[PDB]
Parts: sequence; structure tokens; C-alpha cells
Amino acid sequence: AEPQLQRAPVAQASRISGTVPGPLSSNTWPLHSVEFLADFKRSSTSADATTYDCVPFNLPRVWSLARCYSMWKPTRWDVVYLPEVSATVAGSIEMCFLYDYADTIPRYTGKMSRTAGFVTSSVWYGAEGCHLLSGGSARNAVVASMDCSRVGWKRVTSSIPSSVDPNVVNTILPARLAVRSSIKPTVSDTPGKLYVIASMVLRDPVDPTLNT
Amino acid sequence: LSSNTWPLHSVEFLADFKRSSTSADATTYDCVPFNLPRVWSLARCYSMWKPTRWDVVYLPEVSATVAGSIEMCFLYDYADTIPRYTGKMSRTAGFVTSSVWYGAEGCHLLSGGSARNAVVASMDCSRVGWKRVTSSIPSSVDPNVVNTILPARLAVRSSIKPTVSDTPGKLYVIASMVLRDPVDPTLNT
Amino acid sequence: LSSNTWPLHSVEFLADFKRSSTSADATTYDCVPFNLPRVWSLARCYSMWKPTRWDVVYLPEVSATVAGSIEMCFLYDYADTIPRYTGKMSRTAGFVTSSVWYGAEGCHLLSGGSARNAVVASMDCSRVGWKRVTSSIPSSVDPNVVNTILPARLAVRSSIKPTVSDTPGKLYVIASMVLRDPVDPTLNT
Amino acid sequence: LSSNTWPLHSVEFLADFKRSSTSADATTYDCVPFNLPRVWSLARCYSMWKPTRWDVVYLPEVSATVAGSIEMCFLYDYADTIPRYTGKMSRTAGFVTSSVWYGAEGCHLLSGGSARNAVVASMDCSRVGWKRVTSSIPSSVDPNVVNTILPARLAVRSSIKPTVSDTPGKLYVIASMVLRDPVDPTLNT
Amino acid sequence: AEPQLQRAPVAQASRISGTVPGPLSSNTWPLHSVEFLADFKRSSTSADATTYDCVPFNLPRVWSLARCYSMWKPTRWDVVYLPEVSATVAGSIEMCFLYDYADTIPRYTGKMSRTAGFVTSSVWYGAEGCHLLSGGSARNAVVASMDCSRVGWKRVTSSIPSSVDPNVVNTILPARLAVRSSIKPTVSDTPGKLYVIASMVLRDPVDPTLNT
Ligand SMILES: [Ca+2]
Ligand SMILES: [Ca+2]
Ligand SMILES: [Ca+2]
Ligand SMILES: [Ca+2]
Ligand SMILES: [Ca+2]
Repeated sequence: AEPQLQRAPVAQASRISGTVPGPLSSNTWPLHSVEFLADFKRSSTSADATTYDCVPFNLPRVWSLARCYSMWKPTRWDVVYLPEVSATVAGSIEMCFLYDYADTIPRYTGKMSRTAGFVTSSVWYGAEGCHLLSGGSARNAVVASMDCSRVGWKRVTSSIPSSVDPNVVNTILPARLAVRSSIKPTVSDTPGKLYVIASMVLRDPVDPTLNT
Repeated sequence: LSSNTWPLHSVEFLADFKRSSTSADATTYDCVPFNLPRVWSLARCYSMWKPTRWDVVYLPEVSATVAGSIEMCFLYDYADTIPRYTGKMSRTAGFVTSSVWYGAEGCHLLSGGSARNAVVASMDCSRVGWKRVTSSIPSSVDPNVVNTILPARLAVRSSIKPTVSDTPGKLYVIASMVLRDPVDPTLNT
Repeated sequence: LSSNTWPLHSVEFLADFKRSSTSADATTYDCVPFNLPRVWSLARCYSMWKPTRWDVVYLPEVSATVAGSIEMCFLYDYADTIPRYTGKMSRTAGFVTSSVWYGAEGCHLLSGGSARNAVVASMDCSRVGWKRVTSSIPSSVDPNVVNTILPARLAVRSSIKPTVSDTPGKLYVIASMVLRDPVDPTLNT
Repeated sequence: LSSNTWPLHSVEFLADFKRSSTSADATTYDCVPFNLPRVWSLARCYSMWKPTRWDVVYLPEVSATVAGSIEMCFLYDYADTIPRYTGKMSRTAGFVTSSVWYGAEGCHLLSGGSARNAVVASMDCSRVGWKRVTSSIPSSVDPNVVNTILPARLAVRSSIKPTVSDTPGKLYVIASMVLRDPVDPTLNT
Repeated sequence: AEPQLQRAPVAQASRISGTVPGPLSSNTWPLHSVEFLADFKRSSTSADATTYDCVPFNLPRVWSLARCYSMWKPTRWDVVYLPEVSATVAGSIEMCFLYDYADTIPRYTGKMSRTAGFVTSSVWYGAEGCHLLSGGSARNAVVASMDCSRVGWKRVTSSIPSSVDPNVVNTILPARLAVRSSIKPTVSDTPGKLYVIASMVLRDPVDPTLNT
């Protein structure tokens, strides 16, 4: 055919609309995952509960994805206790959630029981929780569920301002998981494992390297 | 109805309406559970609260000859300046004013309803979210930090400087809220 | 509708799109009423505001041969670092880039609105709650405190460094919001 | 609802009811946005306004022993002579009169409704067209020129000459209007 | 009914088989994405081409996901040039790929043309490449495609051993993109942008924090 006589424009707009396509470019992105939280450490001297900040950057794998978004909203967050001790082991594991950073960490059973999301279990009970981490059946699992309803959209951070008014911390920290041992062993030990079954929604992308 | 949630309707004395003989500034009251002993005793057992009502009624107890009036309004931003005069009060949310000796008819508001002849200052509670219950306020902090725990402040002012400081009536709070996540009363801050 | 809630749709010049001949950093604009003189005149009369739209359209006014592009995106966390380059921009929310000379078709967005071949950067307003109207930003504080008042920041970047500092266009904001509890404009901070 | 139009409901302190110890003449107040600081701050952002409500409530703050009463009426023509006495006031539009110490019951009118025992002077707003918003009034001009910008004047009078000038109560404006064509607040005259 | 008389076992095995469930737990995970590579910098003094290592850690968003896997295999890797200059701009952009770290970087057109994946374009041609980044239509785009067939499974790294024998570098570096300017402007400038349209397969998960 005839060679086409192209008309050359002074320019030609180069335009892109919206976050460049890829795995985490959608306005929002829902994510469900099982994440090892920590060892159930049993102090032999302290009766104080151990605290765990329920925020994305504390979940290595989830964090990898979460740092690509600026906002997140927890939908599930459930911590399962997996026993790794015989049925001869005395003691109990106590768990509850603290929804205000300003609130004091429970130092004993009574305090723990009076706190939201409270749960206790024979340190050797709950192995069936292993099946929770995969399929389901929380029938015989030791789980501490965090109240996620009513939790709004939180900014995704890579840190927690700890030496700051608890009120500013609250703006980023939906809740803290408080884990306590009902008794003091003669020597520190680790009766089981704590795995988190988190479900959240990420929103509004951001270059990971900028996210803090 | 359930699962970390139950409504609470209460009535409690808030404070005496004090008229300064020298200052024209408005007195400010933080609308949070810990400023109401009984309500506090309940709210402290929960981690989060959400005001559904919060109304402050002025009930007079002076002679029909006392001059001056009471002015009330709500401040929803800690950073906002406290009204120094009538015009300023009149321009802010929930503004209400009434002769200092009027308002006794609003006592049935304390039990029952009919705010028909009451002197009430209602706080805008719709669209007020869940706030963490606290045992105090960080007064030396950025107002924005305070706003996190303080839904609003009630600003009360006297339209007149009496010859001597005096209290013509009292303020009663009629609050209605919902509490959420259980917490040991002694550990609530 | 009503009851301490006034809806508002405005259009205002936001700022000049400035291109630095030395810095590759983006310029950020705080998406809050006090940054728009006319809108501020209105918003300062209220304690609370809630953005419903907030769109910033770029209107060019340079030769079609000028080199470079304008890049825009929104930052929803004050803690988040300001983009220093195209990828950082292309990777974040509301990203949009267009040749610096392109855009005039966007004037229709201003009057009326038929955004087609318009260069707009829309902010995520859904799920943005009632914020407190302020007259400033506490930059000297924890970014989390700032977040309390800053729904988002618009990030505008020049895809390239002109040999001389210049401004090839202007940014106009098309905001839609609802205002809530009245305050004396002079006491609103 | 839209395209250069949104309703505005406001409440603001208008002025102190001042009783002259020597003059029997009525004091006059121009019912225009610029005489209400906050409302002005809003209205000035628009070129045209149209009053939908405009009610002025008298709220007393004196002893039940003060004698005399307040008289109010509206004047819809700048050329019209200001009422010198009770009969004259009583014969003009919106006329209302009440003992100077009565009216506190009308405070709920400021927030909510029920003008049931209020002392309100309502301006006839139906059939009041769009008027240009102004920052002032040409007082030395033909009344007809003034009528162009002045929907009406509120005439307030004391049915008695107290021994000394005094202010028994205050006047609060409860205005409701619609604004129309945007304008830079600083350029509005 | 009758209370069930539970039989208490000496223990109860706590077992989990396979990487804990979540977004990046599958043995393999395929990922396609558009990633801004860099500015097409035009030196006014050097004629040397600029090199870009075609490896995951150089793609911020992709890297977020890629660091959760230990092995990767490029399937596509295409670099698109987007012009941001008028049709009055003189010069050309030259691109090619170097598949051996030991190979010398081309210093001129002839050298560039003799190299695999070679491509040149009027610096003001190729705006239609914008549509490539989203839908498709590479009909009028300036693209430099990397030979991915025959590229095996490479270990995912967070760095490149640069002061090491090019042969060891080759074990981790599938290829380098060489970008050159056909001419020297009177002063350094940036005629356009380089975006990468990568496609790869990730395999064998690993805690991100361990991945280096
Ligand atoms: Ca962040
Ligand atoms: Ca608390
Ligand atoms: Ca304010
Ligand atoms: Ca005017
Ligand atoms: Ca590795």
C-alpha cells in the first residue's frame, strides 16, 4: 500500500492515570493470614502479663505486603495458643486484649478475667488449635479474639511512639494482646506457641520505602 | 444489645454555676465520664465509651430579682478559644442563654422528659465515635491529642459580674452512653 | 440536610505548580480548609468538617513544546516520606502524571464538570471521618498527632528539573464537604 | 440544593436591648449579614443572599420587679419614619411587645423550636428576593437606593424611660438564608 | 445428655505441616507488575551507557513480595521508554541487554547495535507506550525486551557482590539493561522515563528478614 504520511505534532502527551499496575496497586486489598506471634514465655519471677502490639509491622510476612499500603483496618486478629507440653504440666495461660495504651497491664488472674477478650486454659490443652491454623474447627482451640468491629481505618506505621501520651499511641494501636501465666515455674520456660490468625483490609497504596 | 455493649442512661450533678465578680471568661467543663463520680464508677469498668446524649440542664435556686443570665455552649475542639463574651458564646454550637433565676420548670427533665421550658445545653453526639475511657486529660499537650479523648467541652458563662462571687444555680448532666470493652476498674487510666 | 450540618461545594485556586531546578522533591499541600482562603472563611465558622470530594485539577499554561510532566498522588500518613522521584510517585495512591503542557480540557471540570482528559488527583474521602477544623498544623509533633487533623497531603512533583525554577501551570481544588458545630470564626484555631 | 446555592441556618447575638433614660425613640437595626460577625464571615463569600427566616428573640436578664416593656416591629421601607411611641410601634408589621423581665422561656427557641412563650419579632421573608450582599449601607442616599440592599429594619423601643440608661436583656437573631454567587470574601462590598 | 468422661493422654502431638497459610506461602507464586525503573539520564560529558541490574531488589514494590521467596525466575522483563520532550528534541535513546557481567558496557551506537536486545528511538517517539503500562498495544512503543527463555531459577538476593569475579555475579544477575544516549546535550537532561514491565515466578518461601 501507500506509505502513510505521518503528521508530526509539536509534542504528544505522556499520561498515566492511577497507581501503576501490579500486585498491590488496587485502592484496597484484603488479606488473611496465619502469623507466628510469639512464644508463651512463663516468667519464674514476674507475675506481670506480657504485651504484644496488634499492628502489621509485628507480622513479618504480612508486613511485607502491608507496608505497600498507607491505611489498614483489622477485621479478625485471633491469637491461638498451641501447647508443646505434657498433660502433667501445671499452670494456665491467661489472655485478654487491652484497647487503651494508657491502661495498666494486668498482674494477676482477677485483673485478667475482668479484661475484654479474657480466656484461660490448661497449658496442656488446645493442641486441636493446630487444625485452626489451616482448615478450621476452633471447637477445641484456645483462642483470644480481638474486638475488631468498630475499629476504624488506622494509618500503617513501621513503629510505635512509646514515650508519648498513650492517647497518641492509641491513634495507631487498635489493641494490645496481654498474655499471662497463671503461675511462676521454678525457672522460666516455654509451654507453647502463640500464632495469630489475622484478617485485614489495606487501603491507599504507597511506595514501601516511604512508609513509616 | 450485646457482646461488649450495653446502653447507660444517667443523671448526675455536674457543677455549681459560679459567677465571678471579676472575670468575664467562661468556665469550661470536660464532658468525659471521670468528671461524674457515679457515671465514672460505671464507665471505668469499660475500655471504650461513646456518648449518645449528654445534655446539661441549668436549674436555678435564686430570687426572681437577681439580674444577669447564664450562657452555655459546647466547644468541640480543645484548640478553640474559650468565649470571652456574649457575642462569642452566641456564635458557638449548642448556645443557650437564660435569666439566672429562670429554669426551675426544667426539673422534670431530670426524671422523664419534656425539655419544654428547660434551660438545656445539648452536645452534638451524633457522629461522635468510640473514645477510650480515661481517668484524666493531658492538658499540657497539643489540642489534637486531647481531642482524642475529649468529645467536647461545656462552656458556661455569666452575662454579668455580680458584686461578689456567687452561685445562682446548678448544672446537672443528663448523659446516655454505650460502653464497650471490659477492663478492671482499677487498671483504667 | 440540617441540624448543625451545612454541605458545601467549592472551587478554589490551590497553588502554582512550581518546578525546581535543583530539588527533585515533591511539594506537599495539606488537604484542609485553612489552605483555601475563601473556603477557610466559611469553614472557620464551624468546629468540625468532613471532606466528601476534594479533587485537585491541574490546568497548564505553557507552550506544547515545554519538557517535563507533572506528577501527583496523595499521602494519607504524615509519617510517610515525601516522594523524591517518579517511581515513588507512580507507586502511591491517586497517582497521575501528564505532560506539563497538557490539561486545558480540565477547565470544564471547574465550571460544571465533565472530567474527560482532565488532569485530576482525587483524594480518598470515603471512610474519612469528621475531623476538627483547625487553623494550623502541628508539624513539630508526632506524625500521629498530625494525622488527627490531616486527612491527607497532596504530593505534586515535577518529573524533571527545568534549567530555571518555573511554574508551568496551576492547581485548583474542587472540594465538597459538610461542616458541623458552629464556633466564632475568630475563636477557631 | 446546588449550583451556586446552599441554605444556611444560624443563631447569633444581635445587640443589647438598651433603654434610653431620655429618648423615647426606637433604636433601629439593619437586617443584613454584615451586622452579624459570624454570619457575615459566611455571607461575604457569596455575591447574593436571600433571607428565608430572620427572627429576633428578646431574652431578659433582669429582676421580676423591673417595670416597662420592650416593643419590636419591622420596617420594610428605609423612607418610613421610625416609631416614636407605643401606638406607632403597635401599628407596624411584626409588632410584638412584652414586659422587660419576661421571655426567658424563649431560650429553647435558640436551639430547637417551640416559640411557645418566646418574645420573637419575625421579619416577613416570603417574597423577599435575591439581594446583593454588601459590607455597608449608603445611609445618606435616597431611601429607595437603600431599600435595594436592606430587606428590612428591626425597630426596638422601650415603653418607658428608666431613671438611668440600662440594658434589661439582649436580642438574638435566628436567621436562615440562601447564598448564591461565589465571591472572594476580601472583594465583597 | 451424659457428661463425657474424657480420657487424658500423656501428651497430644502439636503438628503443623507446610509453610503457615497466608499470602505468600505457596511453593511458587507468579507475579506480573509494572515498575518504574529510572529516568533516562542524558550525560553531557560521558558517552558511556548506564547500566541497570535486572534483579528483584531493584523494584521496590515487587521486592516487597519477592523477598518472601528464596528463588525467582524472570519470565518477561520489558523496559518501556516514555518520552517527556517535544518533537523538536534531537537525540536518540539506545537500549540493549548485557547477559555477562564481565562484558564491557557499550560506549557508542555501533557497540550498542551489536548487542542483544538492541533498540533505538527518537527521544520524542514512543508516548503510545503509556498504554502499554496498562492495557497493551506495544505497536508504537519503544521497548527493550530481555531474553528470558533459558534463564533458570536464580536465588533471590538483596544485594550484588560488585568487587567479585563477574562469574560469581552472573550466578545472581540474569542480565543488565544498558541505556545510552545517542548524543551529548550541552547540559545533562532527562528526556523521558523508563518503566519495567516485569513477569516472574517466585519459589520456595522464606522469612523476609532472613532473605539477603
Ligand atoms: Ca505510614
Ligand atoms: Ca482507659
Ligand atoms: Ca478548631
Ligand atoms: Ca457585594
Ligand atoms: Ca536470599
